[PDB]
Amino acid sequence: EELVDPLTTVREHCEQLEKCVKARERLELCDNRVSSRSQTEEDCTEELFDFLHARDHCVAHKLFKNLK
Amino acid sequence: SPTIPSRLYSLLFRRTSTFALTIAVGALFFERAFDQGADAIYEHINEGKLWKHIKHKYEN
Amino acid sequence: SDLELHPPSYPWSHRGLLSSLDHTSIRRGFQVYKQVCSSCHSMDYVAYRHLVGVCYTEEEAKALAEEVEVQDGPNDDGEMFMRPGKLSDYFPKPYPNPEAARAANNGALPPDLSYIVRARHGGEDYVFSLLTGYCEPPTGVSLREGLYFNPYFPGQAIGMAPPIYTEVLEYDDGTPATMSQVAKDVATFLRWASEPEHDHRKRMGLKMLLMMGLLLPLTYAMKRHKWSVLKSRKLAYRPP
Amino acid sequence: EFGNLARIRHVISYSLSPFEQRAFPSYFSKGIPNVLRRTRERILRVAPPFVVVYLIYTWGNQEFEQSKRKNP
Amino acid sequence: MLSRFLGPRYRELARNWIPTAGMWGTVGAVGLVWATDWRLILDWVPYINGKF
Amino acid sequence: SKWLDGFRKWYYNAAGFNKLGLMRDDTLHETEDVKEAIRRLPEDLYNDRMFRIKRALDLTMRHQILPKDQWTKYEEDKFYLEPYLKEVIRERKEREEWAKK
Amino acid sequence: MTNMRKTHPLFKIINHSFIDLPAPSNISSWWNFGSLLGVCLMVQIITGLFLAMHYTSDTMTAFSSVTHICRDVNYGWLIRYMHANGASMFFICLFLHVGRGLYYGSYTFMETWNIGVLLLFAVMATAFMGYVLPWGQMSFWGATVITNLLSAIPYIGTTLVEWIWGGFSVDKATLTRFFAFHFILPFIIAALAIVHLLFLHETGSNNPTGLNSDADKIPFHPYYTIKDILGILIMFLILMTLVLFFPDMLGDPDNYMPANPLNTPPHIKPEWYFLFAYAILRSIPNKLGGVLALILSILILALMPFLHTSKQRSLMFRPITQILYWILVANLLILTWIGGQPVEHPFIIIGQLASISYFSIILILMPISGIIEDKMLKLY
Amino acid sequence: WGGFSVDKATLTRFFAFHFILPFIIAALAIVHLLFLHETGSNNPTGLNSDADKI
Amino acid sequence: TSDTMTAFSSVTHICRDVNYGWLIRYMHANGASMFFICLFLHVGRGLYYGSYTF
Amino acid sequence: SHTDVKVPDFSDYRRAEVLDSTKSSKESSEARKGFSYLVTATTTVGVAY
Ligand SMILES: CCCCCCCCCCCCCCCCCC(=O)OC[C@H](COP(=O)(O)OCCN)OC(=O)CCCCCCCCCCCCCCCCC
Ligand code: HEC
Ligand code: HEM
Ligand code: HEM
Ligand code: HEM
Repeated sequence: EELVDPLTTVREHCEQLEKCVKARERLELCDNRVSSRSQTEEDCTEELFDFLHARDHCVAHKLFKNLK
Repeated sequence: SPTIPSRLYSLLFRRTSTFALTIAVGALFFERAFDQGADAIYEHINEGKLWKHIKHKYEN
Repeated sequence: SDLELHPPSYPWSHRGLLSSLDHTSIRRGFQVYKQVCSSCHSMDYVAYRHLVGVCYTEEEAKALAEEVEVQDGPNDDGEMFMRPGKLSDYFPKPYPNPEAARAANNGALPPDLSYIVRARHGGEDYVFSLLTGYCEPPTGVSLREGLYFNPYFPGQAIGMAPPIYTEVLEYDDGTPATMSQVAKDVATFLRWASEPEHDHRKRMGLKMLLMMGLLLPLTYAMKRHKWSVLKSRKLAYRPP
Repeated sequence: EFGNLARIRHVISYSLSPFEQRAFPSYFSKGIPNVLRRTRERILRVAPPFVVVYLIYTWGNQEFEQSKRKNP
Repeated sequence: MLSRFLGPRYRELARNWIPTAGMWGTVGAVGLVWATDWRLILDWVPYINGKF
Repeated sequence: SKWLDGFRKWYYNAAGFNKLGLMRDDTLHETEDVKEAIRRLPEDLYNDRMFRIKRALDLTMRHQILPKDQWTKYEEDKFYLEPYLKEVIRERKEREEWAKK
Repeated sequence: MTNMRKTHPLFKIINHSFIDLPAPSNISSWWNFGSLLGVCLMVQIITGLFLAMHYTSDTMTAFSSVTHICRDVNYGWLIRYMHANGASMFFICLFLHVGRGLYYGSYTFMETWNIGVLLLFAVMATAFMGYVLPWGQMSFWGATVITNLLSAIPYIGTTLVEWIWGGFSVDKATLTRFFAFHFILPFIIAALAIVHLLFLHETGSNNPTGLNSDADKIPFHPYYTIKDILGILIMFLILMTLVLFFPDMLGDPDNYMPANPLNTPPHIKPEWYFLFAYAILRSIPNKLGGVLALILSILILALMPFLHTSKQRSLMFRPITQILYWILVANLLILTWIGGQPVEHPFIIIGQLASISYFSIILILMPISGIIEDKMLKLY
Repeated sequence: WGGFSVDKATLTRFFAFHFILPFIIAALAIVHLLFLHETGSNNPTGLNSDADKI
Repeated sequence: TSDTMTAFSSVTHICRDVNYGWLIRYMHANGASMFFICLFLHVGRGLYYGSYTF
Repeated sequence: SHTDVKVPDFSDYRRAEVLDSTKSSKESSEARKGFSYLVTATTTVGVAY
């Protein structure tokens, strides 16, 4: 896209905090322990919710300043 | 030369009929002035958001 | 899943106690609904005469109504004809009945977005997080074809294809039609559609607050003035 | 039924006109100590039930958010 | 706190009022049976066996 | 022992009617037995009770209390309605046991 | 000449009731509340009358008529949200009025108390049917839940519920008869409130001390008249800041969808003035026992005159029973919080302990505390 | 009317008003009976009925 | 039902499908007529026997 | 005796214009009545609005 989405810029800025990156390695340990063919019903919904909650709280702190 | 509440009572508030007359007159003055002030304040809070602030780029 | 994700609180321009809606954003979200959202969702409780004095003049809204065609009748011969729309007409439904709505959208019925802000927890924050939260599913859960992963939807497997993207439509005023801007405009417009009385309600509330802040010390002073006979009364007891 | 409600002997009451006396005579200066006096009389009977049920509310919310976790 | 109502006079009063209260209970039972058309009772009365 | 008396005095201070100038026997909710006990009172004690109740109502209206020197102390709290009330309950029990036989 | 206020056969009632009525001088602001209730009652009636002028009781045109009131009728949103938030504020004044009656020993007026319990039952039924009336999702499913627990009654419950329904489920017959009953019930409440005031005025009103207030009595006018005007204006302040700033903080979002019998909501609950009753209901694992416990909860509130084992009327000089009273109030708050929660851990055990403590405080511990302070003050 | 003629708004408001009026009629009938019972009722001869009342 | 499309139809539903709904509706109409009969005779009796002095 | 009664001091409650016991009244009664009736009139204006 020639028109750059500001939401992607705010999101990648909000990957630079600390709670988001701690949830990022938590999601990393989750998906390589369930991607190792463990044959379980366990998925990574909780880790994705924690990371998305931290990232979206960071985004909602500073999203509407650059939007018109 | 008494105070202004003294002559205000002695000319306006002593008789009940003129008391109600000045209540009605002050009520119509107050409703006009209070609507002016309230729309002024509500206009001052909300620059650029109301329809009357933007009905010139589209009205033509 | 049993656990669910709550939408964050966004700093809306109407989020204040005395803050009004931005009518340019409501207009932009109206055309976002018109060229995108009107193909699947209905708006059974909003007419073209609800937009005058809000986002459009009577000529622009009349042209918008005369753009689309409305079935009307029957005539003297007893047949339904296809007239141009009027200001009094409601917004046109995409489907005549919910059964063809479920058939066209693979079982799922697209709901009426008239009070979709007031029917959901979070309000327009839920709509903004739903439209700008379409992400890939995590490992350990498999998604069948015809379903999409949106974590803000209950059950996290929504049946709505992702409707908005960058430059999905063109704005009349030259606003850059980014995805987040389109989502914000349509969330403002849906907030207006759920509560069309919102600006008048907040103006009436400001008038109420000023009048009651005037009235409360005055009637308190009147009550205390009448009760000061008892509040300053002194008692004495002198038996012989 | 004024005049026959009770029988009171040797009691003298003095009252002022409302127009000869202030509406708010020493309002804050003798209103604040009376408010804290009533507060000191009543909080030890009123508040600890609300403190205890705030604790129950917080513990129940914490147990509900913990009970929906993944592990184990 | 109804220990006032323990005595021979109250016992004699209650003993006198048993048959009147029993007859009034009979009237109330017959009135509730008739006004509701209960099938547990009218099917046993010989004359009323026509509506069921 | 004396601990129970001191703890009773602490509860008497915690009850709060003594800060209104009241006595214990004024705080009785008047049933028919208490009404007959008041009716049998002498005139001076009746007038003192009426003034104490009126002063307590005047203080409760203003949400105030007496100064701490004017509080009713636990020592001189004379129990004036107890013998009249005891004879009223005894006569009522006599009428009750006559009517129960 | 003569005195027209005291000798006119119509003005004599108003003079005896609101002008020259002897009232205690020391009654606090809680004594405003019942008068506010009456004002709130007529406010409801007035708003309801205008909501009866554009509403159609029919399942095809109930929700659409409500949206027509909100959008097309001039200030119809204002009158509708005034009706709903004034119902909530009516129950706020109701709970504070009943709590005043419980704390200050006003339940010794037995006929007035039982008449008030009848008024309480009538206003709860009126609010339940009125909440069914707009025909949203939560209206339909709450009506279904309440009628099913009414159908839990053995051998007459099924017949009574299919006779209340007018059919085999909740349909337009139920909606029309609920509209008729919700219309007619507030006038019965008004006549019953007239009887309530009649019994109170022939027995007199009570002071917060609980003592005989005949020594210091004042006319109702102009003290309590202006005090009730101030209370009315404060009640209007709270009602207007609820209707004009937060219209939906007490409302249910799922009521803004059209009613669907095919789709059930994930969570079904009544409004916040029914939530403690629902939590008392949900604790007992027996539906007949749950309905029995609900009706006997309101009936032990009615039975509270017969548990008075103390020589002092009010709780002003009874601090142990004051502590138990505030435990009861906090327990009611806990039951209100639990009633809006699902049946998950740890809400079942908390709700069961809350209902057990509620019944134990009302029935057992309060007369025991009264006897304890009776002994402790050397009263017996 | 609520409009230019008799229409749906007129029918709804007439249903509400027809519902509300008989209760006001009942209250006015109570006031009617009260005003009668203040002074007693009238006999067909128009005389004073205080000499013979039942 | 107080809507113009479903008023006459609701009245026919009362008279045809509701159990003894015809009895209720025609009792209501003829009771209104008998109410005005009683009202006219009440007024005329008040006029004849001089009851307007109250 | 009945001459033994004296009204207690109301100086903690009296207005600023009637504190002085050595000066006559009726030179300030109209001002106090005007203040009270002005409060009542403003309340009536707000209630009427
Ligand atoms: C000391 C002050 C320190 C700080 C200094 C600052 C000033 C603060 C105020 C000072 C006041 C000084 C004293 C004057 C007030 C009057 C006396 C008073 O209130 O004393 C405290 C009171 C003592 O008890 P009292 O009522 O006086 O008498 C009982 C008989 N012994 O004690 C109490 O009332 C205590 C009550 C405790 C209640 C605990 C309840 C626990 C259980 C709750 C369960 C509720 C929920 C249940 C839910 C079930 C389902 C889950
Ligand atoms: C056809 C491809 C659609 C377009 C264009 C839009 N939406 Fe949609 N949406 C669609 C369906 C089939 C459904 C049914 C529910 C499901 O299972 O997917 C929906 C649902 C919604 C909802 C409700 C979400 C909920 O939790 O109930 C909303 C709020 C919504 N859609 C918003 C929305 C907007 C704002 C649109 C314009 C950009 C839009 N949708 C377009 C299908 C389609
Ligand atoms: C006789 C007087 C009354 C009439 C005519 C009346 C009429 C109505 C009508 C027509 C509605 C549906 C309108 C709507 O909600 O969209 C309604 C709703 C309601 N009424 Fe009433 N009502 C009356 C009195 C009361 C009273 C006394 C209460 C209780 C305090 C009450 C509580 C409610 C409630 C809770 C609702 C639901 C509001 C909502 O949609 O959330 N009503 N009433
Ligand atoms: C339905 C709404 C109700 C209305 C309109 C109402 C009305 C009133 C009014 C006007 C008073 C006199 C003013 C006062 O002292 O508070 C009063 C007092 C009283 N009411 Fe109610 N009431 C209602 C509900 C109840 C209920 C549910 C009860 C029972 C718990 C009740 C019991 C009492 C008692 C005991 C008093 C006397 C208290 C006292 O004066 O000391 N009322 N009510
Ligand atoms: C709404 C319909 C009315 C009702 C329910 C009603 C009810 C009553 C009742 C119960 C009485 C006492 C019993 C009796 O004397 O017959 C009465 C008497 C009376 N009514 Fe009416 N009334 C109605 C209409 C009227 C009208 C329209 C008038 C005026 C023309 C009227 C004037 C009187 C008079 C003058 C009496 C007393 C005469 C007497 O007792 O001898 N009434 N009414």
